[PDB]
Amino acid sequence: IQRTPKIQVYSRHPAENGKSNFLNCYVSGFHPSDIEVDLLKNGERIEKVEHSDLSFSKDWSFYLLYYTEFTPTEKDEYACRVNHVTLSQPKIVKWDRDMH
Amino acid sequence: HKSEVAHRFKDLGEENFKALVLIAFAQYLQQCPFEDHVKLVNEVTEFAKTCVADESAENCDKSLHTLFGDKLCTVATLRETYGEMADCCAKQEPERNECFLQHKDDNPNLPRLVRPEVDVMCTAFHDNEETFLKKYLYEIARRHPYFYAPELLFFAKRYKAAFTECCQAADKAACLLPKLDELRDEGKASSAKQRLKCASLQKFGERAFKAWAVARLSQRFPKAEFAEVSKLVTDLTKVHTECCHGDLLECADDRADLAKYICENQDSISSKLKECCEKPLLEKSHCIAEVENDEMPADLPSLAADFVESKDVCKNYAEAKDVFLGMFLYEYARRHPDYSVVLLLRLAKTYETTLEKCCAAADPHECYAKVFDEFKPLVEEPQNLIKQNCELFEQLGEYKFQNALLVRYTKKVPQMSAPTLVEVSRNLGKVGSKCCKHPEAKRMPCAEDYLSVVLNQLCVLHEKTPVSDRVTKCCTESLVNRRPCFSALEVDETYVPKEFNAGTFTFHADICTLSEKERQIKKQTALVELVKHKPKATKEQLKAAMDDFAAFVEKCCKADDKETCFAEEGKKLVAASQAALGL
Amino acid sequence: SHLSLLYHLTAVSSPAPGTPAFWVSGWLGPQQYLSYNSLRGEAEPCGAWVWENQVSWYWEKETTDLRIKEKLFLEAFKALGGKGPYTLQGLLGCELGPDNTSVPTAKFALNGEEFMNFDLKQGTWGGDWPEALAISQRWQQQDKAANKELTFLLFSCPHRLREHLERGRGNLEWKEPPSMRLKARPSSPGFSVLTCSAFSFYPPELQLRFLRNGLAAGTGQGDFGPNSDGSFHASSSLTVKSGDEHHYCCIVQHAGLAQPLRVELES
Repeated sequence: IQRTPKIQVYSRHPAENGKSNFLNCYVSGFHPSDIEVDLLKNGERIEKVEHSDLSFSKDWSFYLLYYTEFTPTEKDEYACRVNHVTLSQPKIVKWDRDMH
Repeated sequence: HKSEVAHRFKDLGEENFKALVLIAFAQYLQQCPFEDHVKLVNEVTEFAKTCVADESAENCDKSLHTLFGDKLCTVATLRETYGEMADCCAKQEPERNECFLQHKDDNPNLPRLVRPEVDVMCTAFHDNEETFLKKYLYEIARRHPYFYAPELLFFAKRYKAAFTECCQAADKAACLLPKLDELRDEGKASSAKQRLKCASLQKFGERAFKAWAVARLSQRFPKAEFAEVSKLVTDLTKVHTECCHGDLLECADDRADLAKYICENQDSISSKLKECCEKPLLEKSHCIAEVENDEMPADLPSLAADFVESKDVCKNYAEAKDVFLGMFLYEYARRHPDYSVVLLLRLAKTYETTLEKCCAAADPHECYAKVFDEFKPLVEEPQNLIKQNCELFEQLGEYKFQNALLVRYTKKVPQMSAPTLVEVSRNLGKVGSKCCKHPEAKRMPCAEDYLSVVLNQLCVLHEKTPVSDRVTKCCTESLVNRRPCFSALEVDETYVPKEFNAGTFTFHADICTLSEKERQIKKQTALVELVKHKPKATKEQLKAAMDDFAAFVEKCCKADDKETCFAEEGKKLVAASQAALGL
Repeated sequence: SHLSLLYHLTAVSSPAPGTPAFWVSGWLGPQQYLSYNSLRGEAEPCGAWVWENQVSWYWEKETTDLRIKEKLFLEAFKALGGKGPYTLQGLLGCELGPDNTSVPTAKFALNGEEFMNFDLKQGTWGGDWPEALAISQRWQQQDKAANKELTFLLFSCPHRLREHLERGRGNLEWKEPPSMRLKARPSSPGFSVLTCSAFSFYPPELQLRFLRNGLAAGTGQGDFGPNSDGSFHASSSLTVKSGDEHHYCCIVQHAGLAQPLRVELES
């Protein structure tokens, strides 16, 4: 079977301008497990990202947490970009600063 | 005898019979509760009594392992509780017995033994003396599944005597706790030595064990002729083969016959035995095993005459190679009672290797004329090792000495887990207080002897769940070269280091509440983890990173929001640790 | 409620180079305690479980058992041929119960669909597809495989689970209350969206609700996800009319709070 990823973007702690923090890109509910995830700062790929182990839910769909250390500022825009066999083109979700 | 169970019950008496059967059950089925074992033991013993009354009665002819295995498998078929022991119960003898022996757990995960208050112990003793002593046998036996069973009977007799006397004393704890502490220490030593005897016999064979026994008895009985040593060694090999195979009733019976043989032949063995041989049975056997060495013959020739110079050296060797090497070990050992036996065995192995090569050669006498020179380095390497380690020990003290050995063994065996490495380093570090305090001259024999049992304990556990090929090689190649083999291990460059990540140091607030023996294990665990991130790290790099760790802990355990401090500071410690290690 | 030790196993028939053909994550309830993959070949503790006061050979035993499962999972692809790619997953584990009981789980899925289980009463793998038949036979025909699975599920899993309850109580009873924020932004003309956000909390059970005038205004639409350390994030959003934002507050229930906490809009 094939399953399309869900993508959420949120910070680990409440963001404050100029304060170090972590930004998460949580990708879930997908199958097969091959997946490509980049975190972006003003449209540019962030190198220093890590991820938790690829794991899976009771319905056997996979999930994956990507995250990166970041220091948000008023002007900076962050995003998560995901490609998967189920998608025509990469899907970009923007960090919404806790305002959905 | 048409009934082995009747034979052993008769030879041993009911009290020792029942105690040995309880030991046997507790050692085979270590997770089984005390009350279940007492029930089975009592059933077995009543049955035994019907065979004594009538050796022809039903099932009285069956083998001990058939009877005892059958009893155990009334409860051990439950895989939920007994694991693979349920598969042993699927087999028949003799396969069943070997399967139980393979599954004896050298690392049972059993509750620490916390002594109750003396008044409480004395009340339990008084309220039900037999049950109290059975619990003692059961708890020791199940934690030490190779404890030498007939000696455990004597521990129990001393344990009973300590309670009998001290529970009626004015200061009960000051009479009792010293006695219990001496027995506990003696028991740990006895257990470790027996585990190595059983490993030698089971993994290396009777020749290896006999070499050990010849050397050791020759030190203790240097005036005995070689033929008498050889006879005692044959006797003693059967006793320990039987105990290590789970044949505990036979082991105890044969040990009693050996003690009587010795006491009836003192003039052929040693002049130090008179008092031992006047004690009752268990004290007698114990006393014989501990007695001091006889004085060696006043004027012994050099070994050169018979093993170097004589013209028939290769002649005698080739017609009875192990007898000739045995006499070499007997002659060398009786002249050197202060040597460690394992070193003596390395000398005999070197000698053997030299005769194997040279007696094929053109002129043997010239090929092996300097063989005794090869012994000088074999003595020197161990002495330098223990000198270095005792200096380090006296500079560093106990905890930091352990930490240095922890780093050394993580570098050697990074495939082991932190808990394993911590425990290995703790056991190795006790060599510090056990041996470095002795006179200079006794330090190296003490250490070779103690390290042999520590490494063997590591080896018997590694064999069941192996993780380093280098450990497997050191454990299986040759028993007598184990300690040098482990010493030679350099940092393992095949180990792929752990990578640092944002979660490498993830802690919760629970660590701020611990006893700093608990905090010590956290620090030790951290030291293992740092080495695993850079196996070649230096002492200075490690000290810098551990100082960071300690400041991180102090910072966050004072904080108003502790979990948040730990979330925010963990990744900072990761960055500082990487730098400290040079990445 | 009920504590579970569950292993999530995955194998793929055509891994990208330098990615593992087989990998395992082990979970104590919602916490990942264990990681294993076929490139490194050792089981390792995760997170705070690195510091667990654990016994010697615990981890070496986890490693030993998972190497055996690795080999089985990769053999399964040989018993299929077909063409692929294949993904084979297994959920293996234990859950503790009333009178000192343990209830095991042993399910497998192929290309995302459950297709096989291990029957503990029979000691066999089975399922009804042809792929289940092929794989279950290949494993059944492997000397001692079914026997080790019986021990893994009926004995080792519950004993591991009980070990961690004893020795890892600090980790299992961790409590971290959420840090809370309530924010608004315009949506369509005439509407605003109110978002109540819960940051970095443990355990994962948490309820968010909106109030007005002291009375239920609605749950809003919620979402939920992990942070890297096994704490969690949650938010819920409610659509309200423009100009009404300040009439609403958010209430959060969580085990880390002595009582429900009311959360007010920030400007």
